[PDB]
Amino acid sequence: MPAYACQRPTPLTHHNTGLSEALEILAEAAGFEGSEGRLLTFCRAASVLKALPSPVTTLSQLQGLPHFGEHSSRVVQELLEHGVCEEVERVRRSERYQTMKLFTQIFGVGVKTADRWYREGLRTLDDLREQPQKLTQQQKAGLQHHQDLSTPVLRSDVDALQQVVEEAVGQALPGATVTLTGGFRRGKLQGHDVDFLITHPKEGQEAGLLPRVMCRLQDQGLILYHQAFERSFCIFRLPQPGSWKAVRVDLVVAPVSQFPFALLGWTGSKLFQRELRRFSRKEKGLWLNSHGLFDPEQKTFFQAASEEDIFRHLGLEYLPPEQRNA
DNA sequence: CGGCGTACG
DNA sequence: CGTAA
DNA sequence: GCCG
Ligand SMILES: [Cl-]
Ligand SMILES: [Cl-]
Ligand SMILES: [Cl-]
Ligand SMILES: [Mg+2]
Ligand SMILES: [Mn+2]
Ligand code: NA
Repeated sequence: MPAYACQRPTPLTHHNTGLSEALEILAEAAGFEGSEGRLLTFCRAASVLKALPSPVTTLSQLQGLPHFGEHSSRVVQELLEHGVCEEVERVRRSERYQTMKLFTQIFGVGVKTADRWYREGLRTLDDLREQPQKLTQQQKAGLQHHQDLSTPVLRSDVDALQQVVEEAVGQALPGATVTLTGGFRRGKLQGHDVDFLITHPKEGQEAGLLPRVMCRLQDQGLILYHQAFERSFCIFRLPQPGSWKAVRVDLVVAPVSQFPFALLGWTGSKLFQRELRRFSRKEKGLWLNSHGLFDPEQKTFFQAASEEDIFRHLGLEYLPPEQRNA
């Protein structure tokens, strides 16, 4: 078992679901306290279990696995022996965990804002609605639409949204393409938003595209919320039988020269990409982002025509999107 | 012990 | 500060 | 919290 998530296939469904979910609770709780190192270790330990070929049944099977030390092993031991880990259950029922989770789930609210509200004594969404002076326009939209945004986005919703986005993109710039990214490209059947990556086969023609796309979607009445730019974090109006629902949609534009890097980055998972960028820099001395891959010694950028190119330039076996579910 | 991804709005 | 994978 |  290699130490970095980008070195091993991680399927969407696996054989250690309960164990990984418990470790991810502790990772999430660490993030709510600003403990980014412990968040990473618990996320990585969870991801290792996702990559295993069969269930962990005995504590000895953790021997030699990367990112399992005293603490993560004790969590697993307790789950194996008792079906529950006292620390995990204590986190789950804690007022701090439940409120930070509730607040950070709001679009426009991060850990720092949620924590300040928590310290001020706020605990519920109606507490926030009662004092709208302390809310940004973004947070107001996130709170108004919070119920719909808490409802899973289905693969059926995705096809309908993609046709609508393609219509606007085609008028904004004939020839431009729309690619489904994020968790749905990794094979997820549900999500909390839909991610699209837009480009054009003629380098440079994509400049200034996203404002033109957004204006057209807005004129169709499809935009419930949005803020020169190349990423848009929108709330869309999605038809439903006899009604509609709000759905988060992310639109991103990249020039075709960068498209493989943007596709790789926006396909995720989030942990997979952090691990890939960490691997690139620490193991290969190369600097990776969603625009390119930089050699800081030669001061040169690697040209890539495909995701396969990028895995090759990093010395990694190719993983299709369905095996990037770290 | 230092390090822990790297961008854009 | 928020957002993104 | 764990790795190197
Ligand atoms: Cl930490
Ligand atoms: Cl409607
Ligand atoms: Cl980036
Ligand atoms: Mg997504
Ligand atoms: Mn998204
Ligand atoms: Na949030």
